[PDB]
Amino acid sequence: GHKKIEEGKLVIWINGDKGYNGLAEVGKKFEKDTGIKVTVEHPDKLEEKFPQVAATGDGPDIIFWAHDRFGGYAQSGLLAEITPAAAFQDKLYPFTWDAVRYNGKLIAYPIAVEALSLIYNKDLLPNPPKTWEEIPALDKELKAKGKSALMFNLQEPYFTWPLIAADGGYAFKYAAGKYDIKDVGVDNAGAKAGLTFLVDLIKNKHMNADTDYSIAEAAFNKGETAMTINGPWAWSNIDTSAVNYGVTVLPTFKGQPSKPFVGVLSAGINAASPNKELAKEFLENYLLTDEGLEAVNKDKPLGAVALKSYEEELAKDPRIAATMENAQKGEIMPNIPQMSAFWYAVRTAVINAASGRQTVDAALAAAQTNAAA
Ligand SMILES: OC[C@H]1O[C@H](O[C@H]2[C@H](O)[C@@H](O)[C@@H](O)O[C@@H]2CO)[C@H](O)[C@@H](O)[C@@H]1O
Ligand SMILES: [Cu+2]
Repeated sequence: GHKKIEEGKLVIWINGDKGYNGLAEVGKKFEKDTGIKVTVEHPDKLEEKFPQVAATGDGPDIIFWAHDRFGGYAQSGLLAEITPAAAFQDKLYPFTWDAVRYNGKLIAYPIAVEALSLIYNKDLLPNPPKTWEEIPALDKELKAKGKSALMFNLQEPYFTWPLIAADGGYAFKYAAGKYDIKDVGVDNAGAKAGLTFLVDLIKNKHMNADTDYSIAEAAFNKGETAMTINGPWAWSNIDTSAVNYGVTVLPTFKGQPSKPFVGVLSAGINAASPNKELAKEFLENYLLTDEGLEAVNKDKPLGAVALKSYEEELAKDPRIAATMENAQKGEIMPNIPQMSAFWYAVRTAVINAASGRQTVDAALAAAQTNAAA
């Protein structure tokens, strides 16, 4: 890594929860056809490392993340403008392009639409609950049989946001077709109700504040818990397990739907890459094809891909129908540079409230001020 970005090869960064072995296979096909070697890496804290190394002219040729970080990368000067032809643009849904547009420029290729769904064990729970409010009662009932109702990652605000946003929580107000960076909705009554409900689930021992991705995945996949909250990428490991699972609508809170933040998995080209044409060729002609997306989706499901041709095939899968039904109830993440600060603030708020180190009201009051920074 001592020679900066090397000309005549492609280095790709993608998060470890994604289908990197699939993407590697698309890499191999590219190498066979072009002679250009493609390396797929999955470094820890990818989304934090990229801006550090990209600024010095290092790091990958291509970076994969949800669109929410890309505005920051672009504002920081780390992303090449992408120049897809109208012919190519027509192959992907316009709303996916909308997610990767910053100051009227396209700054990434959209790949797939992700939203959290309720995942339930059909053998333990033939009828999943429609409301958050009925989960304590269900937990009391399952705890008698040595089970629990619900376990999900409490360490990442992505997973708790849906409950927080349900009764009127929001990140940045979309007003007059723009995001108001002065109008943050993390310390409003809805957000407070939402987080208070979550902290109560913990106080009444229906959930544990320390529960992370691994613990929740293990618990559900061993059939110790009736329900989890997760994204398409998680289905592969549940398939391999004994569990007969359904993916369905998230529970309502105070009779309003859970509002998951919708992410578009996106591929940006490092502004310092000397391999931009090769990156464009790889993403347009190899990855964003039925065969390309199929290779990745076979490893770990992408959700609802941006490519119309392949989306029409996958749309018939009720898991993806449920993904899109959840997506339609939530709102697409902003890509504005402030999202990084917002996420850091909400992360701290939820951990501090869940651990009991701070009150919900104080935790969220602090987050609100910190988000505008
Ligand atoms: O939790 C804050 C985190 O939320 C999102 O990250 C998700 C990501 O979108 C999913 O595709 C998957 O990788 O899991 C992540 C949750 O750990 C935001 O995109 C990210 O910026 C933010 O830090
Ligand atoms: Cu080196």
